[PDB]
Amino acid sequence: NNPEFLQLAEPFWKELSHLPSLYDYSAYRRLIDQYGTHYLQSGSLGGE
Amino acid sequence: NSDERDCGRTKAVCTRKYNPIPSVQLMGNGFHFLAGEPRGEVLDNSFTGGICKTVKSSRTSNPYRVPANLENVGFEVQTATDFYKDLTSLG
Amino acid sequence: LAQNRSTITYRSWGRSLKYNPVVIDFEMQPIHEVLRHTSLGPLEAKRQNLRRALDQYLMEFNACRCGPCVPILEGTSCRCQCRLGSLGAACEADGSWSCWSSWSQERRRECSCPGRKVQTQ
Amino acid sequence: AASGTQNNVLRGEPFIRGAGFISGLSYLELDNPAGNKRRYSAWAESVTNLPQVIKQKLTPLYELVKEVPCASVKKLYLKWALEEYLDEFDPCHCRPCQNGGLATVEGTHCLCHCKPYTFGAACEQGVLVGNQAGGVDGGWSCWSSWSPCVQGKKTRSRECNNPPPSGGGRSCVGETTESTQCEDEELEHLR
Amino acid sequence: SSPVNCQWDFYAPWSECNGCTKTQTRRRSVAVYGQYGGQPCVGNAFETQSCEPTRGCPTEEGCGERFRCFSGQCISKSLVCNGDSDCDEDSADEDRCEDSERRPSCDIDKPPPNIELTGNGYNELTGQFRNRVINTKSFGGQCRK
Amino acid sequence: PIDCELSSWSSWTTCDPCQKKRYRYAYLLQPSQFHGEPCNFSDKEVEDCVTNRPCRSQVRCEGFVCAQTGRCVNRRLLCNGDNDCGDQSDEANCRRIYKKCQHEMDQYWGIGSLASGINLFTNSFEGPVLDHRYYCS
Amino acid sequence: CQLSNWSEWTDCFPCQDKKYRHRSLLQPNKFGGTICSGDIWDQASCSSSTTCCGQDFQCKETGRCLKRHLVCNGDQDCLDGSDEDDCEDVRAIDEDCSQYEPIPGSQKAALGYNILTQEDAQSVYDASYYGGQCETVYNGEWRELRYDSTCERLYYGDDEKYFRKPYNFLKYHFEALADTGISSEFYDN
Amino acid sequence: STPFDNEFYNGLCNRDRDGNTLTYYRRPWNVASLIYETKGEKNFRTEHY
Amino acid sequence: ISTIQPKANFDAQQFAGTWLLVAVGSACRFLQEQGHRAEATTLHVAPQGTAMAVSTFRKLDGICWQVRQLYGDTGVLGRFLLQARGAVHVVVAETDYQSFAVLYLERAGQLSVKLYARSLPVSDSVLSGFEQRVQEAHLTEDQIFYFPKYGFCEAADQFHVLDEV
Amino acid sequence: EVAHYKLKPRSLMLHYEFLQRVKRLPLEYSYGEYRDLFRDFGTHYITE
Amino acid sequence: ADLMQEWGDAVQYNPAIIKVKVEPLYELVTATDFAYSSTVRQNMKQALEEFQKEVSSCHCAPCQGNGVPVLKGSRCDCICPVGSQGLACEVSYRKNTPIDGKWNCWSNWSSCSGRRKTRQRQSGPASETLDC
Amino acid sequence: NEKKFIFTRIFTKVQTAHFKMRKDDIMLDEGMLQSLMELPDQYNYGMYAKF
Amino acid sequence: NDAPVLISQKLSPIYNLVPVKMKNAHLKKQNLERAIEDYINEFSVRKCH
Ligand SMILES: *[C@@H]1O[C@H](CO)[C@@H](O)[C@H](O)[C@H]1NC(C)=O
Repeated sequence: NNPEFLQLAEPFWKELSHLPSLYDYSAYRRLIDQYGTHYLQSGSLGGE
Repeated sequence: NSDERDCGRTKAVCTRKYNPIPSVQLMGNGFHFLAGEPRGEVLDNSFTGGICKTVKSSRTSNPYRVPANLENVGFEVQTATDFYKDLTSLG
Repeated sequence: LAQNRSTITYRSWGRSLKYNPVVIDFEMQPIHEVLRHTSLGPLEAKRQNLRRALDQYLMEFNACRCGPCVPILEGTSCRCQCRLGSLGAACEADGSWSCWSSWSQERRRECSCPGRKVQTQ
Repeated sequence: AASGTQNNVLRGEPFIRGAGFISGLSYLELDNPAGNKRRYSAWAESVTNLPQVIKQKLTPLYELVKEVPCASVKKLYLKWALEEYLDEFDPCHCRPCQNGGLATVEGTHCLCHCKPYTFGAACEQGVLVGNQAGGVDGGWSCWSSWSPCVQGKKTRSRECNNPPPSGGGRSCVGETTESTQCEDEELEHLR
Repeated sequence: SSPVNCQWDFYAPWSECNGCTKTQTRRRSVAVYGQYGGQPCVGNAFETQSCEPTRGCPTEEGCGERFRCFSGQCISKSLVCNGDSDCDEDSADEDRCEDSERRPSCDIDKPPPNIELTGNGYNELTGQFRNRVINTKSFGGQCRK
Repeated sequence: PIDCELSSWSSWTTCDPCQKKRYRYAYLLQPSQFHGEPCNFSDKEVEDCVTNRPCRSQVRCEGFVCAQTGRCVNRRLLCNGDNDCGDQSDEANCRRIYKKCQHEMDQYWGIGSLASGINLFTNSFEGPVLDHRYYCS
Repeated sequence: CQLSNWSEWTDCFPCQDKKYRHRSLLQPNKFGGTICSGDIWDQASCSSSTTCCGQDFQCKETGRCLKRHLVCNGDQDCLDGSDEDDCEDVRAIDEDCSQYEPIPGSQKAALGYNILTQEDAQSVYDASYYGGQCETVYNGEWRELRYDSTCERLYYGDDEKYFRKPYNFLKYHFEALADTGISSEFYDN
Repeated sequence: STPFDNEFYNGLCNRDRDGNTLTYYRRPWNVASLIYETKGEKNFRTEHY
Repeated sequence: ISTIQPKANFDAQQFAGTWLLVAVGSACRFLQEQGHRAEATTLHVAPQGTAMAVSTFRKLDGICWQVRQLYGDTGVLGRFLLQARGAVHVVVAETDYQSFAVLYLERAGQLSVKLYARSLPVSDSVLSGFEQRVQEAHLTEDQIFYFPKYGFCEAADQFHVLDEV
Repeated sequence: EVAHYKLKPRSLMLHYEFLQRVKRLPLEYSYGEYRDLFRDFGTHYITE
Repeated sequence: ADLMQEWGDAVQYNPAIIKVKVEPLYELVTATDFAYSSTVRQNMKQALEEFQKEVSSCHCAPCQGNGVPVLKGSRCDCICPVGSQGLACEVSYRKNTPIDGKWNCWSNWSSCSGRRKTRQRQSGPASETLDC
Repeated sequence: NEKKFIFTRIFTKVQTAHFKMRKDDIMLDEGMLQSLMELPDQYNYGMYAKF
Repeated sequence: NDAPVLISQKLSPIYNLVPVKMKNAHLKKQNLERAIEDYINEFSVRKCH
């Protein structure tokens, strides 16, 4: 279930809290690089 | 486990621990008609309502535990067929 | 393992290597260098004395002053133990290095001979 | 006079993705093209006993910002930062790769991921076997300057560019222009 | 072929700083990417210099009626002394939970094999997965057997 | 012919108030090869000084200061059956034991090498820089 | 063999209480020279002894400088035993550390080396000194064998998977590399 | 044979953790150190006149 | 600690040959948590003096393995000893020389039963007797675990062998 | 490739030997001890 | 071989690091644990620069037989491809061996007059630039 | 005249693990420490050669 | 492995093994040195025909 109070991870929540209030692309770039661009919505675990 | 938090005494509803029905969780999932993939879980298939109702499978003596959401369970396992054959020869 | 070069032996060879691994290689430094890295503190005088003693030891017991044939100087006996020829007692171009000359300071050598033959202090 | 020339350039690169059982079917390659039945069943059981997370569906990551200090402001700024990240290293900047190669951006360097049965600097050598229809497909150009928010719409207007459809392949699929509502500090940042 | 060396223009104008760790955000864009195994780049992208704080730094979020963890994830008090990974990040609290009531985890042993991979993020343009973001190892107390 | 040779000794630096020592060093100019004479001596020297200058040597700590390693471990990690404050400074004067898991689990396979320092210039691994100890989900 | 004369007797030592002298090896047995059974070293008893760390603690007979935090800790740091003596009312923690054995091969790493003979000298480093430190490195040989007939269980031996690191060792660097290369040359003329 | 006593030991036992199997031996104080480096080699050569 | 009467006049020579393990009844961790991953276990018996040379073939991750052990005699005909934390006492009480075999093993004050047969299928009377004995041995029916009836290893290799002896 | 590894982005615990050696590092620029630190503990550490 | 299942399921018990994402060491030194963090990090940057200048491994004499020089303290050993023996591998059972070109030490930076480095292949890139 | 010389040699090394010795605060063996303490400050070739 | 035997042997004189600070340690050491010298130089192939 995507819409809920999903328990965030310690590093993810910590980095999101350490983000500055004012728009700063520096930390935003590093967080996007470390954590990615998208999260899981649906999909099986089919092999290949 | 909120109901059994501090129960000083309990009444045995089932005499022996029985195994649950296989593939019973697929019997509780919702179905989104538009998406072609039915849905995530909406109904609970582990709840039993206290009554330890069971059913004896063929050559599977170990009884299965029927949930409260399933009113009737029957085993009618049987296959149901397409055949095609073609041969070409030229000389 | 020495007898055969087949895959049947390498299995237990690697197993025994897991059991008892020998030293494959090692970097080295003179023994007077570890004295500088001791908890006792400054030992410059003893370190220099031991360095001079080691410089004299590497010249008195060098492989060159030993009997010419690989020359191996062990204690007071000179051996090469063979060239794998079994021709004579010492297993006799050839090539041979001469010993370091006395500190003039210069230090010369003579006999192809690989390496340096001239040293300057 | 007798002259003879022989050349048998046979190669392979299986993609088998169970951690341990990977080596079996992939190393069985020597003189055994077909994989063993029992080994295949063992690998199937192993890959059942260990996940294969690839083949996913995605959703915007910035939506997970729900209950944090300065939640909505950080969410909007992460939206802007994700847009800037997406359009800063978009592979559109990279030049088209030969033989229908696919280009990527790793930092500040373009890498032409070569199609199967191809190699080289820009996927130019190794044209022995194509096994496809052929041609040169189309590629979308880089997004132009963003709209000045006259009425909120967008004026990126992605158009064709230096890699046009020439070898008879299909054009780049996708919209021509985009349109949305400009933020303008998101209604002065939510009242 | 013709190799292409990278060349970036001047950095973007300066930004503000409000994180009590003032640093002028000066981002740049590489107008010409490298190709044909040429010069990838030499100079760094970002630049951190001195800045003047204008707006105040944002304080921590209010932890209302929730027992705080070692990291700061405030969770409800329903999980107090539940005999399991209550905080889901660390065992900091531990509620001195010696007398564990309700038979914690009701003798259920394992979760799915590698749900930690399910908790991991995803990247699209690189095809490589990312770090764990959503704590799927949570339980909420509700044991789902 | 290319025997190792080190540059001259660098100029003396001012005596560090915190470390109460002065240092000098040299850097490599030509590496030895072909079994030549290497640089078989220390590339630095240390001398004692007389420190007269204010220094902020010790760093404050909110939690309990460990007795042996001097680590700023919080009290939440004390008396938990784990050895957190170092060699034998933790778990001292403990009334009860708690926070320990049941099955006595082991650590990750190969996590020790993942906690050591790495030399990217020579691809050689070096001393441990990360504390991969136990410190239970 | 030609050996020089005995050098002058050195001054007597208070602790050693011995005399010493030596000579130089002028000419060894190259081809057929008569060997010299006599060595270049000698010692002699003395009777001129006169007087025989400063840190927290020191061993009785050996000058090993040890801190007081290593006294009465359940680990013999001195060969004489002056660190675990009279420790009557002293609790000794186990740390689950003394049950596991140190790394195999510390003996060779603790020995010296002579480039002239390519042989091993006496012990240089203390392979049994830990200095209270307990560092563990995950071994890679934890897959040897183990059987259980009563349970019909086959798995890897889970008894000893830990390697203790002495104080004198920085890191044991558990890794794995392999490079095997065969060279072949066949010429015909 | 041995011209001296080789069983005497001075103080704290010095471990000898090495060998094929899992067995721990003792090293006497008379012996400085003994290693279990089990090197091995053989040679072969032929020639014709 | 329990002890019963072994088979009267047990002959290791007539007991030799290839045996096939069918069912094992006990309360062990591997039997209850990893019992679903059990495979075909065959046994090879070879007499050696008073003791019994024992070879066991079983598929581990597909590749077969040879478990070579030597059941040391306890001085009494029928009972044997085996050594590795624990002592194993092999006791054969009820068996014929052509169709089936029942073994008793003790370790750490715990009893266990083993059903061996020369070939498949197993007679229903033999299984009924085994069930009766395992019920008389203070063991429940749920602690009984059946093994597959195929996939027995023919022979192992020099690399895949156990060396308890 | 068998396993994926990632170090926490922040709030990490350092080794006690490295802790003591950094506490022994001077304030004035001395390339000798810093080079010894580089030789004993490397030039970088493992994040991913 | 066909018994490689042993290697496959045993690498799980002793894996090796394949890919590495590096991070500078001065970023690991935080102010919450060590005082004077800024000066320590600047000194660490300068020391890393001088170290990379020192251990570039180009200062060693070029080997022969397509060898690869490796720097280790004050000693330099030539790692040669299979088929060559001796120091620097000057003796081999082959003629006109294709020798792979190697780059020398890059020149020092210019004092703010426009930073450029030179490099001679006596096959890496060159002509690196940094704005002052 | 026919000559056939063929030398095919292989040197294969499989490393188990690497070891790195510490540089500072090295604790020497008690025997070596005694021998060092038993060395006089004056240059003596005999004792140093023994060491 | 059960029963090894010597292959290589480092040499060391016996008079260096005499116990020190004995009754007549130094004089007996020099006397045994002279004795081993006279032994090794007394009878050998060198003196035979
Ligand atoms: C190794 O042993 C096998 C089996 O005896 C044999 O066939 C092979 O020829 C041997 N290899 C040699 C002699 O090089």
